This record gives sequence, C-alpha cells and structure tokens, in this order.
Amino acid sequence: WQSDALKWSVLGLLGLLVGYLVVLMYAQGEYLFAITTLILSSAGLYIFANRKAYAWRYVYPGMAGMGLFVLFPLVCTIAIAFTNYSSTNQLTFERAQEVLLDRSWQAGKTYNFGLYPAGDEWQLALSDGETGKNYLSDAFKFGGEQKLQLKETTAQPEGERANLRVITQNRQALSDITAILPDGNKVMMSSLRQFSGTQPLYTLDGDGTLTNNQSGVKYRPNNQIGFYQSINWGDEKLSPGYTVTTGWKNFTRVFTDEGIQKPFLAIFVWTVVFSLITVFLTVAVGMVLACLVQWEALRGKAVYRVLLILPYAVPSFISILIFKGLFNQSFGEINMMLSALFGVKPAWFSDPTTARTMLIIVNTWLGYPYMMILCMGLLKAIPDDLYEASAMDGAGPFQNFFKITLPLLIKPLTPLMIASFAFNFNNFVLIQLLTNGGPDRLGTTTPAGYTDLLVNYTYRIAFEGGGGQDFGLAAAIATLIFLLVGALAI
Amino acid sequence: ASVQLQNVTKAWGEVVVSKDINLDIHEGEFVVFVGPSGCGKSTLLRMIAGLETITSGDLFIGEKRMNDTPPAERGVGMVFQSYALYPHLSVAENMSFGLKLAGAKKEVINQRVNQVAEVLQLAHLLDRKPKALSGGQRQRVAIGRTLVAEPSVFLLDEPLSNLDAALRVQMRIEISRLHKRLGRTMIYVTHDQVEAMTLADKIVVLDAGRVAQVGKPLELYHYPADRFVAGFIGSPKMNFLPVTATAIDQVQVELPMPNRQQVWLPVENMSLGIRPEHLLPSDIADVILEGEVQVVEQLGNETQIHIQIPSIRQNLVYRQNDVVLVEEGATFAIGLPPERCHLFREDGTACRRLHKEP
Amino acid sequence: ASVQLQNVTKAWGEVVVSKDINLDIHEGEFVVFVGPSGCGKSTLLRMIAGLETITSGDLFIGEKRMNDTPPAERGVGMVFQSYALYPHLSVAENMSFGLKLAGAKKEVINQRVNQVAEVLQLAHLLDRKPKALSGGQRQRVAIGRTLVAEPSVFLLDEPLSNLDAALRVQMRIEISRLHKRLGRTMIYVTHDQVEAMTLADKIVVLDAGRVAQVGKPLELYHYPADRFVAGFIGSPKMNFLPVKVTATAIDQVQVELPMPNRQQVWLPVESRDVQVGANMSLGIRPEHLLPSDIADVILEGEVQVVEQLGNETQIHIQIPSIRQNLVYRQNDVVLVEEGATFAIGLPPERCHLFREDGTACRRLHKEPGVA
Amino acid sequence: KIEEGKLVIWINGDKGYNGLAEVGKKFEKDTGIKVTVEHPDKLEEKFPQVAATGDGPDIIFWAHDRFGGYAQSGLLAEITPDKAFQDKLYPFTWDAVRYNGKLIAYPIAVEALSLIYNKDLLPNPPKTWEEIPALDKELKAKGKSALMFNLQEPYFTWPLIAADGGYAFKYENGKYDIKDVGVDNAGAKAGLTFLVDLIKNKHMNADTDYSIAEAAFNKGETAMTINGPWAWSNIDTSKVNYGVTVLPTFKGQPSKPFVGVLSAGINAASPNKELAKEFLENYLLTDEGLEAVNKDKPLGAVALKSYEEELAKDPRIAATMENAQKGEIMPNIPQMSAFWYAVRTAVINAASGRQTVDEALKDAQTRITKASAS
Amino acid sequence: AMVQPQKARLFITHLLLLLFIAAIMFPLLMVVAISLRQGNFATGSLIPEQISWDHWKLALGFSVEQADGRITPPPFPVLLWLWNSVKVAGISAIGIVALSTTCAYAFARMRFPGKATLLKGMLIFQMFPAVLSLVALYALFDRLGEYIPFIGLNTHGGVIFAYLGGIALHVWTIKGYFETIDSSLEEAAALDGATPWQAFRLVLLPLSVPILAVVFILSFIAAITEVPVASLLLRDVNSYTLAVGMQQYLNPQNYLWGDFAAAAVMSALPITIVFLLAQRWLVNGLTAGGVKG
Ligand SMILES: CCCCCC/C=C/CCCCCCCCCC(=O)O[C@H](COC(=O)CCCCCCCCCCCCCCC)COP(=O)(O)OC[C@@H](O)CO
Ligand SMILES: Nc1ncnc2c1ncn2[C@@H]1O[C@H](COP(=O)(O)OP(=O)(O)O)[C@@H](O)[C@H]1O
Ligand SMILES: Nc1ncnc2c1ncn2[C@@H]1O[C@H](COP(=O)(O)OP(=O)(O)O)[C@@H](O)[C@H]1O
Ligand SMILES: OC[C@H]1O[C@H](O[C@H]2[C@H](O)[C@@H](O)[C@@H](O)O[C@@H]2CO)[C@H](O)[C@@H](O)[C@@H]1O
Ligand code: BEF
Ligand code: BEF
Ligand SMILES: [Mg+2]
Ligand SMILES: [Mg+2]
Repeated sequence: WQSDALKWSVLGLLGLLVGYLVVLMYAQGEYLFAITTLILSSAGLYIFANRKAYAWRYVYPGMAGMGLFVLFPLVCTIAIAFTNYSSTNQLTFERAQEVLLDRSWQAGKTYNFGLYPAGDEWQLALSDGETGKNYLSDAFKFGGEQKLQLKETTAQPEGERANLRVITQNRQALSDITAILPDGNKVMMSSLRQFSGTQPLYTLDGDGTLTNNQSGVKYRPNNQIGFYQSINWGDEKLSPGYTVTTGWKNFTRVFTDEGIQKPFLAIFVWTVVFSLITVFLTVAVGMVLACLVQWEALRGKAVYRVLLILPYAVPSFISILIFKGLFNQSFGEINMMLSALFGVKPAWFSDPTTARTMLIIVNTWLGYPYMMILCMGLLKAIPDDLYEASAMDGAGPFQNFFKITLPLLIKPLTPLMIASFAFNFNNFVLIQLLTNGGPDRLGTTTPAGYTDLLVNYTYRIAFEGGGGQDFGLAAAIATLIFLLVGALAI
Repeated sequence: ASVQLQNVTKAWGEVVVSKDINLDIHEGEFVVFVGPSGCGKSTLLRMIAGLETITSGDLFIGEKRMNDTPPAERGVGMVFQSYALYPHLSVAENMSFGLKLAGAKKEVINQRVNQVAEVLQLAHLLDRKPKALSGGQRQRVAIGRTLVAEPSVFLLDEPLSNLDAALRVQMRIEISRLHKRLGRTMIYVTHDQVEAMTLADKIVVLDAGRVAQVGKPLELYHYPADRFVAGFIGSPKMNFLPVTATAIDQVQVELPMPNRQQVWLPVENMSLGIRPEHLLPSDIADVILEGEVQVVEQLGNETQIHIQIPSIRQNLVYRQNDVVLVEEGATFAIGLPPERCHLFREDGTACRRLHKEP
Repeated sequence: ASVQLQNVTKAWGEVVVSKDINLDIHEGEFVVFVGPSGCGKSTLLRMIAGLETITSGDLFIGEKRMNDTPPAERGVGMVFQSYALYPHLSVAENMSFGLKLAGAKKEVINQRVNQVAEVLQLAHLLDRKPKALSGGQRQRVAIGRTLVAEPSVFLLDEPLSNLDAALRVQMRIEISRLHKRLGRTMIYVTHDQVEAMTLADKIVVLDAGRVAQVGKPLELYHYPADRFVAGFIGSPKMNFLPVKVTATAIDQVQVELPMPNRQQVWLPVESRDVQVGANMSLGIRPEHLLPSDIADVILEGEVQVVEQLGNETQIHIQIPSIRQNLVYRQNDVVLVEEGATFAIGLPPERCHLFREDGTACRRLHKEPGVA
Repeated sequence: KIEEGKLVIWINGDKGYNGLAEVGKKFEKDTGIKVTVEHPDKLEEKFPQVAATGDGPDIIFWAHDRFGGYAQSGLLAEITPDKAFQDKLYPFTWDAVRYNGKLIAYPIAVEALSLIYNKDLLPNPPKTWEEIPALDKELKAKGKSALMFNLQEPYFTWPLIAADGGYAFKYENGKYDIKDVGVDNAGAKAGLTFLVDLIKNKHMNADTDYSIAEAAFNKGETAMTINGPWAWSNIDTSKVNYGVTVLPTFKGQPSKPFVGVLSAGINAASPNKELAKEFLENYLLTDEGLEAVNKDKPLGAVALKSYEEELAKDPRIAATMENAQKGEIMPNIPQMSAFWYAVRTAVINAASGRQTVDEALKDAQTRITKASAS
Repeated sequence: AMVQPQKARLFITHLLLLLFIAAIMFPLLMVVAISLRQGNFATGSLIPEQISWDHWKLALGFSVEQADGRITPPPFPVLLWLWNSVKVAGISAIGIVALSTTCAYAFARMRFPGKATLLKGMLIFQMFPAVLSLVALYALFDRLGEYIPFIGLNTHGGVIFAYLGGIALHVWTIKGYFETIDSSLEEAAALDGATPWQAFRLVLLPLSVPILAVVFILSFIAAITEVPVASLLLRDVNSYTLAVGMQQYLNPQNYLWGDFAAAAVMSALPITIVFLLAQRWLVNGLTAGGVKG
C-alpha cells in the first residue's frame, strides 16, 4: 500500500511549488499570469483534496488544457476586436514613445576619428575632412561620462592607431565621451568610425508633449486614433502609431459599410451549401468505405484500407496545388481525358457552377478519410447479433445499412458532423489555394468572387484592400462569423 | 414447410458440437428439442436458421437443399435465446420489423402488431425502447417479432424461460392455437418438461451433440432407449439401483441391499430404474424397500421424500400426493413395482419393456 | 446482514413501478420474491444493490440507511437477470475478478475458483470467453462470480431459468447448502414454483408495485389472503367458480353452485363480513378435486382439453353455466378423449372463498403442515 | 530585449546564408562580435511580431516592398550612410529603401524578369512584341510555339501592360500618390489588348500558368519564355541551350517589369546599431563580402556598382540589370495589396473573355481607387 | 460464421474499390512523380521523362555529384526532422488519448452540475475561428518559458503541450462510444467492489479499444501535418518537425517541388505505420456474450 500519509504529503509538496512560482511571478511584473495561475492550481488542489469533488478529477486535467490553449486565445482575439491593433498601430504606447525617443538628426559636423595609445592612457584624434584640419586630445582614461578638450595639431600622435577590435571593446566608454572642438562645438561618437554632432530629434517634456528639436513643432498623445499628432490638433501625425481602444468601431464598421454588404448574403448561402454538401459527401463516402472494408468476405480489405486513407497521410497543401494543375481547363490531365472519353472540356475555373463542383470534388477527396476512420471505430460498437436478427427478419445488405447501420452511427456522428460543418464553413485555405475565390463577381466594389467563402472575402478586406493588416477589424469579423455559426447550431 | 437433416455434422475446428444428426420433420409438425445445458440445442437450431455453417451433411427445407442458402432466403424466423432486440427501435417497431422489410402495408402492419401484442400482453408497452422493459417483457417482444412475421418455419429457443407460471400457461396455449391455425412447422427448444410434453408432436432428445432418441412424448417417458434418456425425461429424475436368473421372456436380478431379494422384470451387472411417481406405499406391494428419510420437500400439491437405504449409495426419491407429515431421520418404507421397473445394460442401453402402458 | 425497506417508492416519471413497499428481511433469512413478469422484482433488487435510485422511502442494510451509498460500499452481490458477464475476460477471470481487486493471493484465488467451478460443472470451460458459451453456461458463470465473492447479501435474479431440469435440481441444492453453511441473507427471485417452495424461509408475492402477501411457503399455498395470491401460488392455477351466499354461521358459510340444479354446500370458512345473497368466488385447486365415484358434491361436464404429462394427466372440463373450464389433475396416465363426459368431486374443506373485493374468507379447516 | 554585443541576422532560405556566415566569421575575427545567421520559415511575418515587443534579429534581409510596412510600424532604424557610401550603389536602388523620404535599409541585390529564349530554335531573339504573332506562325509549322509565360499572375503580365504608360501608383518625387492610379489609362488598355489578341489568335492560351510555361520551355516546346533568375538552374539541369536577354519592346517602348531589391534593415530596437552599420557597410557591401554570399547561392544582380560590373560579364546578369533599370520599382506602400487582386482579376476576366479589356481595367481601377481611399 | 450467399457482389465491389482507389491515388502518384523528376517541376508526365534520384538522396542524407563535378552536401537534416515529427506526434497523441478518455468517462458515467453546459461549451468554443490565436500562444509560451523552460519556446515540450488543448471533439467521440456499452458491466464491476477508476481501467477501457485507436490515429495525423503552431514555437533547425522544415522549400517566387514532394511522401510513412499498427485494436464483437438482451 502506497501510504495514506503520502497523499497529504504530495499535495503539500505541489501546493508549495504553487506560491514558490506564484509570488515569484508577482515579482518583476507578471500579474495577469499570477492571478490566472492561482485560480487554476487552487482548483486542482481542492478538487484532489475533498473526495466530494471526485468526478472533477477526471475533467480537470482536460479542461485545464482547453482553457489554456483554446479558451485563452479566443478571449484575446475577442479583446483585440475592441482596439485598433493593426500594421499601422502595432506597438504599445510605451514602445512607440521609446522608438520616437531613439530617432536622431545630424545637427553639426562629422569627423572621422582615431584612437591612439599614450602609454596606458588614450588619445583621441579627429580629422576635419572639409577643411583638412586635424585635432588631438590630451592623454585620458576610459570610464564614465567625460569631456575632452581637443586641440588643433600638425603633428601625428605618438601611439600606433588602434584596431577596430580595440575600438569595439571600448565602445561603451567611447560613446560616453563628449569631444570639444577649439571653436566650441560638442561632438559625440555616432559610429565606430565617426564622431559627429548627432542629436535626439525629440525631447520628452514630461507633461506628455513631445517636441521636435529641428522644426520646433509640438506633438501630444492622441488616444482617440493612437498617434502623436501635432498641437488644438494639427494636420501632421507621427508614425509609429500605437495600439488603443476603439469600443465598437470594428464591429459597426461591418454593419455601417454598405458595399462590403452587397454580396454578403449570396456568399453566405454558398458557404452554407459548400459546408453541407462536403459534410454529407464525406460522411456518406467514408461510412460506406468503412462498411466495405470491415466485410470479412472482402479478401483485399487490409490493403484497401491503407490506400483509402493516403489522401489524409500526405499534407493537403501540395495535394490542393496538384489538383489545381489537374483541373487546368486547357492543360491538366482531367480535361485531357474528358477530351478523349466524353468529348467535353468543363470550364472548372471560368464557370461558377463547375468551379463549385471542382471545389466540392477536391474537398470530398481531402475529407472522406477522416469520416472513414471515425466510422471504422464507431462500427465496432454495433453488436453482431443485430444482423443475425435482421437476417431472421429477411434483411439484405442494402436494408441492413439503412435500418440498422446508418441509424446506429448517426447518433455518435452527430457532434462530429456539426463540427465538420463549422470547420468547412471557415475553410479559408482550400478556396485561396485552389480558386482564389473566382471566378469574379462583377460589380463588387470591395472585390468578391463566386467560390469565395465568407472567411475568404472578409479577410481580403482586413488584410488586403490596402490599409495594411487590420487585426482589430479581422478579430471583430471572426467574432461575428462565430456568433453566426453558433446561432446556426440551432 | 418441411425440414430434414441428413448426416449433419458440425465442428468448431476439431471440437464436434453436432455428430451425425438425422431428422425428418414433416410439414405442420411441432418438434421440441430437449437436452442438458450445452449439448448443442441452439447450435442445431442456428444451423437450420443459417446463422451457423454446416460442416458436413445435407439440410433441406421444403424439399430443397439449404446448406448454402443464406439465413434471409430460407423462409425461417427465430426467437433468440438472448432475444437479440433492436435497441434503437420501439416495441412496435421491433415487432413490425420483418413485415416492414418485405412489403410494408401500413394498416396490415398495425393490425397484426396490435393483435399479437394483445396475446403477449404487451399492448401498454408498444412505445417503449427495450432498455425500459423487464427481462420477461423483452422475451415476449422477441416472440412477438417472429409471430408477426409468420415465417414458413418457426424456430423458438427457450422462449418462455423468463415468464411466470400463469403467463407461461397462457403462452403455450397461444403457441398451440397458432400451430393448429397455420399448420406450419415449429421447432421449439425448452428446459420445461411440461412444455415438452404438452406441445410436442415429437421430442428430440439430445446428448453431447448427438441424437439420443426421437419419439412421442409418452413414448420417451414409458419407453426410453438408454440410461441417459431415462434420467433426462421426467423430473424428479428416475432413481437408479445397481442390480442372476434370466427367463426366456423376462429378466431376474438381485437387489444390492444386504438381504439380497430377487425379483422378475418383464423385459428382454444391470442398472434398475424406477420413477418416484411409480413407487408405491409400503402396505400394497410385495417388494418392500426401507431406509432413512434424508430430505423432505413440501410442494403444496405433493410431498417428495429422499430415503437413504442400507448398502445403496444413492438416495431414493419418492413422490406422494398431498401434504405428508414426515421428518428428517425418520424411517420410511416403499413398494417396488416390477412391471413399472426399467432395466439397463452395463454400457447404457435399455432392455425393451413389454408391459403395455395406457 | 439484515435488509429492511420502509415505504420504498419507485417511479419512472408518472409510471409507478413500486408503491409504498415494506419488508423486514432478518439476518440469515432466505427470502424468495415471486410475481408476474414486469411487476418490480428486479427493480427491487436493483434498489437494494444501489443500481437504481429510490424515489422516496428508506432502505436499511445492516441497520444503516443506504439510499445514497455507492453500490461498491453495500456488501451486496448480484446474479443479474442479464448475467452481465465481462465479455473480454474468461470464465476463470470473471469468477476471480472481485478477488483480484482485493489483494488476494493467487493460490487463494485459484482454490476457491476451481472449487465453485466444479460444483457448477464449469470446470472444462474455465478458459472460454462468454461469447464461446451457451446461455445456460453463461448463467452459471454469473452465479459463480457471486458465489466466489460471498457477499453479505446475495441477490439472485432468476438464476436457474436457463438450465435443464436435472441440473436445476443440483443447483438448488448447492444454493441451499451454501445458505445453511454461511447463514447469510439471501434474496432470490424466481418464476419456478418448486424453487420457491423448496428454498424459501419466507415468500414475498408482489403484484404490480405492491406486496400482495408475505408468508411461509405452505402458509401461502393453504391460506392465500386474496384472490390474486390464490391464483398466483400453485400451478396449474386455482379454479374459480362464482357462488352465492345462502346462509352463515360464525364458523362456516353456505354457498349455492351456479349449475342449473343449484346445489348447496357448507364451507369451513369465516363468515366475517359476509351477507346472505352476495356473490363470492369459490376456489378449488386442481390437485384437490376428487374423483366422482365417492363424493357428496359432483360437477360433471364435457372434456375440452387433455394433457398427458406422463406422471399425471390434466383434464380441462366445460361445466354448464360456468364460463371457465375446470382443470383437474389425476395421477398416472388416464385414457380420456376430448368431448367425453367427465365428473369430479368438490370437497368443502379444501374450498377457498373470496369476497367481491377479492379478499379471502379465512379458511378455518386446519391444514396439516402449517403451524 | 535584444542581446547586446552580438549580431543576429535573418535571411530567407533561398539566399546564401552560409556565405553570409563566413562574412560574419570575418567580422568576428576583426571585432570579437559574434554574428549568427538564421533563416526561419515565414520570417517576413515572424519579424513584425517579435520586433514590436522589442525583440527579433538585429538585421533582417527581405525584399524592399515589405520594409515600407515595417518602417511605418516603427520597427526599422533610420540608417545613415554618407554621400561617399551612397555613390557606391546604383542610385535607383536607394529610391527603393526610402520611407517618408528617409533611408531605412541597405540595398543588396536587384531582381527583375527577363526574356529567356531557346538558341537552337531561335538564334536571334525578337526585340519587339509585335514581331511575335508572325514568329509563332513559322514555329507552328515545325510543331513548336514562340512564347509561353505565366498568363495567370499580374506580376508576369504587367511588363507588357506597363510599356505604354500603365503603372501602379504615380511615383511623383520620392512620394507615391495614393490617388493617382494608372491601370485604366490608354497604355494599360493597349498592353492588355495586345496580350488578349495573342490568345485570340491562338499564339498563347488564356489558362497557361507558371508550371505549364516552365515545363514547355524546359522540354524545348516553346522557343521563349518570361521568368526571373530563380528559374535558371532548372534550365541548366534541362540542358536547353538558352540565353537571357532584354524584354521585347511594346510600341517602341521598353517592357517595365517590377523591380525587387533585396535589402538589409536594422531593427529599431537593437542595441547594436553601430555594430550593424559597420558589418553592413564595410564587411558585406564590398566585392569580397558579396562574393562570399554569391558563391554560396547566386545573388543575381547586386546594387554594389563595383561588384555588379564583374558579375555583368555574364550576359544573363547583365540582362537582368538592364530590365531592372528600365522597369518599375515595387511600391513599398500598404495600398499595393488592393492593386494585386484587382489587377490579377482584370487580366483573367479579359483573357478568358468574361469581360472586354476596357471595362475589365475600368473596374480594376475603380477597385484600387476606392480601396486606397476608404 | 453465417452462411454466405451470389459472389457477383464481391466481384462488383472489388471492381468498384479498384476504380475508386485508382481515382483517389492519381493525385498522390503525381506527388511521387514530382519527387522523382529532375529539376523542380510541379507538372509533367506520370513517369517522368527525365528521372532523378537527387531529391530523395538529399532527403535521405546522401551527397549529390552534380553537373560540374562538385559535391552538394545535404542542405537539411530531413530524416531527423522526420524523427522529431514521430516524437512530437506520438507523445502528443498519447497525451490526447489519456486526457480525453478520462474526460469522456466523467461525461459518460458520472453526474456533476452543469455537465451539459460544459459539454456544449466544449464543442462550441473549439469551433471559434483560429485567426488571431498564434499571437496569444506566442505571448503565452514566452512567459511560461522562464518558469518551466522544458515547455517554453524552441522546445518539443511546448509544441506537445500546445496540442493537448485540442480535445473537445475526441472527448465527444469517446463519450459517444462509452455510451454504446451496457452500463451493467461496470455495475457488476462496482458490486465486485471495483472503484470507479478500476471499473474504468479494467472493464470499460478494454471494451473501448477501437475508439482509442481512432483518437490515437486522428491525433497522430493532425500532429504530423501541423505547421503554424510548430513553426511559431520552434527556432532551431535541428529541432524542426518535418512539416516545419519542408517550408524551407517554399519561396515567394518558386518552390523546390522535388524536395517538397519527397518530404511530403516521407511524412505519410509514419501515418501509414501507425495506421497499420492500430488495426489490432480495431476489432468487432468485443461485447459479445456479456449482456443477454
Ligand atoms: C454518394 C455516395 C458515394 C459512395 C461512393 C463509394 C465508393 C466505393 C465504391 C463501392 C460502391 C458500393 C458497392 C456496394 C456493393 C454491395 C456491398 C455488399 O454486398 O457487402 C455488404 C457490406 O455492407 C455495406 O457496405 C453496405 C452497402 C452500402 C449500400 C448503401 C449505399 C447508398 C449510398 C447513399 C448512403 C447515404 C448515407 C447517408 C449519410 C448521412 C455485406 O454486409 P452485410 O453482411 O449485409 O452486413 C452485416 C455485416 O457486414 C456486419 O459486419
Ligand atoms: N465459439 C465456440 N467455440 C467452441 N465452443 C463453443 C463455441 N460456442 C459455443 N460452444 C459450445 O458448444 C456447446 C453447444 O452450445 P449450444 O448449442 O449453445 O448449447 P445448448 O444445448 O445449451 O443450446 C456448448 O458446450 C458451448 O459452450
Ligand atoms: N428504464 C425504465 N423506465 C421505465 N420503466 C421501466 C424501466 N425499466 C423497467 N421498467 C418497467 O418496470 C417494471 C418492473 O421492471 P422489472 O423489475 O424489471 O420487472 P420484473 O418484476 O419482471 O423483474 C416493468 O413493468 C418495466 O416495464
Ligand atoms: O471536411 C473536409 C476537410 O477534411 C479534413 O479536415 C478535418 C481535420 O483533419 C480534422 O482535424 C478536424 O478538425 O475536422 C476536419 C473535418 O471536419 C481535412 O484536413 C481538410 O483539409 C478538409 O478540408
Ligand atoms: F423480470 Be420480469 F419477470 F419480466
Ligand atoms: F445452455 Be443451453 F442453451 F441449454
Ligand atoms: Mg441454448
Ligand atoms: Mg426481472
């Protein structure tokens, strides 16, 4: 017997790693990650503590996984929809300020510089290219901010010019030196080869206002659009913009925008129909195949079984593209065969209906193994004596299938089918790679095509359409199509 | 339809579950299979169904070979030992399943379903699924499913085993009613002796996969061919005693009890057999057998008494009508009638009884 | 251990399959449940085992309320009506499964499995799975799994139903010997009237969700409390003839047979709540009718059915002005044809009498064997 | 936080990243600063995500068009080569790597489409597009065809469409006018008409795609094609005796392919800007540095004047640079998204005969103009 | 066991399967063709006119003597990619079986408040569009890495961990199946004194063995073919899975088709073996002889 003490021991031991890692998350700054990990671990311990929460012991590991990698992402995606997180507004405010404060402008002259040893101290040479004058400092030591008086010279320095290596090692201390020309100009290191009058483009006023030290123009945070705009607002706006909250703006933008709504309904219908036909054809093709391949009279079954899933064992990406080549209207071996036998050449990309047929053929090829494999397993739950009964009732194979096999499978297949509908609803990748959504829907102001799903036409708006990649718009649409497919599971 | 087997053998690889079985069942005959648990009753029945393969031998149904014909094409129907109900289907839907298959006529179906469910007292359960039924109720749905289909041959495997006594009585009757009205062949498996006796035109006794005997109910009861049948037909079991002179038309043997009485038997190291119902009160008979009472079972209608006799290893079971007040350890005496005695050879076979029974 | 039910109710929606049932099973008591198919015998066993919830009322085992205890913690073992064998494990493993869960030694496990298997005649089948067994073999496996477990309370739901007569006799004895060795509570459901009579210390008769009558075997056979019980215990069923009260004594009732002659007979039966002129039901068992040649009250009619059992003969008789045939049992092979004239005697001391509500006029004839 | 005192570089998997690592090994020998080169998958998408949080590589190598985006997002340092350094590179390349009038990356190589021809079928390659329908007729007699190219992607058809005044967005003077779009005008219609007419006359096929075009040139079935420097090694393996030359003229005017300039940008978040400047200016962008990468995997035409002039002794590279120079720099503005789809659709519509050239391009202009506005 | 009928039905089935198999094999035979074609060409004849072993050599570790004479070493470790794929997919799959089986058990056999909401929440929430997910995920494993570096960025641990959340559907699949099995087996088990855990392990699991193979297979496939998450988490070339590594062959203007195809064909091999192996758990009649009815 593994001790009864051993339980309250391991539970105390793990309940200690919790804290050691939680208060340790409270440090530096990881607060969202501390609150979240507290509720999750505490639920874990209590659940394994009192034997009244027994059943949860079985659910908790799985639900924890799900919350972590399914739920949490969903929450952020929704969260993002209430902000203008995009290509144009990608940085946090703090980061954008930090970028603007790293910006520089050349205020004065530029001098190539040299580093020369004087015993165990150093000497700094500058060379004024534009006058042919040369300057050299007194012997100094490295370390901290220091100012150096440079004097005009005609002589070479005594030391041998230092390496790039030596310049590099001393780059920190070197970058802290302010050199002063005879004529009163300050000059600091701007590269590994040059000292110059490089200066910070903006200064932080501390009340929020950034002011340009070249134009004199002034800028404040405008948290309405997420940019530094001039000052009461001016006409000029500084990039980079920052991410900022926009309430309902991305959700309305889909409802307010006449023109992105012209083909909505018509594309929606096609997506519903595409999903339904796919699910139907894949469940039906897969179920039959699974039935045939468990039939003990069928002597090739073990081999057939393997070969029938290969469309799922190869990654779909190459396959889709090979299908695109296969379906080429003038070339491509399908229409070259339909040329010979049957004498026709279907317009698989040019013609809306034949394109849709193509897409459904390809999808069924991709999706039948999945439904097959499920059925291969589900079919084992049907007891064999039910077919002895059916035999004694005068049943044939066809009758067996429809009165016993199909009704006994559709129940456990129902959730898998509803899910396959939702997945195929959003099957962005297939349409993009195969048809790009074409052929073209004529007169669509924001461009749409006949085989576009809802996802394909919508992400065209958010990610193409020329405004850069609008993550907020896309998140909001993702939520909207989610609340739509959720209401379609009615 | 008629059904006949011809040198039918059945092997599970090398375990023989049916050996050389030969049966002629004539159209309209009611045949019952009896035999010990695991002797091959359901296997035989399943071979007729086509749910099992015949290894060697011929099977014919209505004068045509069926070995190779599949179950669905034999014109047969079966009540399964384990019922084998459709779990997704209601009682009504289970019962109407066969009919729905071969020419569904809405009203015809409803009618024959309602009628059969009434005699099976299932009318209030028509809408339930099999999981919401009792064991006996499920057994009757299985029956209903086969009766409704009206096959050419009815196969019924222990179809009343989980019904109460009074309902069993009623079901036998209805099975009989239907056997006279349809005049189609019925093959019926049961462990109940009363059902075997009252239903059967023929009883086929089975032992470890081979046919021990075939005959009329009363034929097997009065005239069993061997020790096994004798001990299998009629319950309580026929008593056995290990029994010098041999007349030219009857046999004489000696009782093993230490007095060594000698008695004649109207027949052809023997075993003598006498049924508990055939033993007589002490005062009547010539041959008296006396020992100690071991077990007394009060059945209400009758009393059954087990008696340990000197030098006789096996207890002796006695049946006597009405409530007899006898107690364990008491002395009991009974009469051994010679004309009602059976006799069995060293191997097992019976010496044909010549006393004519009514 | 003791098992007690107090006002136990059970409902499936508005269907009530057990109504207010009260039972007091004492320790070591062998109690047989009987009743019509679908009355609640398994539902009771399942509520005791904890496999079905109790709607209302209280279950007590070993004196602790058990309604909310999990099955594993009841000390109950069961031989399911459906057997419910572990189909992925062999006979041996099925029978040794409960032991393996305890820290039982292999030799301890092997001893008491091989032992129980040889009395059940399963010895050669130890290796087979439940799919490679007959119905009667599977059933023995189910018995043998509970026998090895030796629980505090045995529940056996119809455990012999699929066995040949001879073997059924041997099993009855083994169950009986077991109950006498261990002296542990056994609750045993059966449809076989012999099993009931031979095994029971007490028989419970149920009728459509209610207890009809609890009693000793012979106490139920001789003195049924009501028409149902009377019609249920003993098979072939008790004959019933409508009769009229003509006169009453405190100790006896006089009735008029419904035949055209209107013969009168006194019965040794209580007259409590019996009025002259009322319609009663007279009961007489097939075993208890007498041959005509020596009888005071004769019923004669036309044979409808003959059943030749070997050991006896049962004769069904259509007697004028009674709808239901009379069933009569003669010892030995009586040669009679259908349609023939037949007469039997009706003995007043063995007649039962039931009021319009179906309740029994307590029989006052003292029948031997009931104390 | 990018780690101080070292250099992490990201470059695509089809560039000579092993070559670049030897340049980094030299840099380390001279400076003691370790250089690490990575080639992660989808680095063009990975960078914007790590760099925003102040992480990622110190230097990123990608085509210039993507750098206008990163720049806008606030992810690229403003680079400062002096006039002496800028003189070392072709001046048109410096136009490619500007955001808001400021330099944001170092041009490395130059990429554009050229005319590829079979010498054994066509010894003297035609200088004009109009010459081709005649030339296809004499090839059709011997079983071959003159010209097959990717008719499906606007990138491949735009050169002819552009020749006569077709353009994306007007490149005014450093600034791209978002409102001035040239896919509707006269020369666009003329370009696209000449193409449609080649299909109409069965010299070309409306559904010839990259794959089919390439396979026919490599099997010696078509005398010429239009394709980039990434195509040459297939042809080398095929052993087709082939030449790369200047794209044919349309109405006396040069084909205008799009120009892709491979460019190196410094992460705005890097603490190693000065180290990056030194590595890029004085180590990579030298004859010796660029030859290290080229030897690994060929760079094509490079922006370094001195090294281009030795690479150009190969006629193929010369041809590339020529077509580059006569072509259109790819605009580095977000609005190019809308351009691609609209134009790709318009060509397909006109080629497959669903729409006429006029309305097809009229519609494509409408789609870009209203996308770029609202 | 049953007496079989017409063997004209077998001939018609063999004929239809064969014709179906040729049809669904054709696209894959062209992938194989691309892998054996000299150069990198997405198109051409089923038997390539100019056959080449080079793509398979570089995938298998061999150096390639080319036209001018210089030897080309394999640019990538394709076989180690493949091994990294087996490991991530195998461990992943084991974890997804274990997590969803236990979960399905509670859903199928135990009762707890809001069980129904949870089950429908589970199916709903996994059906949200995965478009802004990788942003959330990176930010997650970046944080996690500094506390448990074994499951941080650039670790197989993290990738395996990332997949373990994808269980909702497998849960409903095993629940579904658990419900086809008669309660009375675990009821009997419970009266033998078996704990809910013991009933689960010793009775229900062995009878559920086929649906265990299904979820193992469906998970292994998902894991092997998976690109976005693995590619977002794995940095080091020598830790790449095969799906991530083969992305190197894809460039903006062209693909190394021959090498991509060889990679693609190679990735089907572990799917094929795992499928072959799992057949031993795909049996009929596991429950035969258990429950009369
Ligand atoms: C759009 C459809 C596309 C399908 C294309 C599939 C491509 C494969 C080519 C093969 C074509 C089918 C050929 C049929 C040949 C006869 C089959 C046969 O003769 O074999 C039967 C196999 O059954 C069986 O597949 C059952 C036989 C199937 C009959 C039903 C087919 C009807 C198709 C529509 C079904 C819709 C499903 C609805 C989904 C929601 C024998 O089974 P039985 O012993 O009676 O059953 C009991 C035992 O098996 C228990 O284990
Ligand atoms: N699949 C099998 N393999 C080996 N023996 C079996 C198999 N199935 C059944 N048996 C055995 O065959 C015998 C006859 O079975 P069955 O016909 O069911 O007996 P019963 O006479 O009780 O109906 C039994 O001993 C049984 O255990
Ligand atoms: N799940 C259920 N739902 C509703 N009724 C049921 C259910 N299970 C059984 N029953 C009914 O309960 C009654 C008693 O069942 P049961 O105890 O099995 O009968 P029996 O007395 O024959 O053992 C039966 O009439 C049956 O129809
Ligand atoms: O429905 C067609 C579809 O089938 C497959 O998609 C599966 C996927 O493999 C599973 O992991 C799960 O999420 O459900 C999907 C089906 O509902 C193919 O992977 C896919 O390419 C194809 O479009
Ligand atoms: F189980 Be009951 F007798 F139908
Ligand atoms: F066990 Be058998 F079915 F009599
Ligand atoms: Mg049987
Ligand atoms: Mg019951």
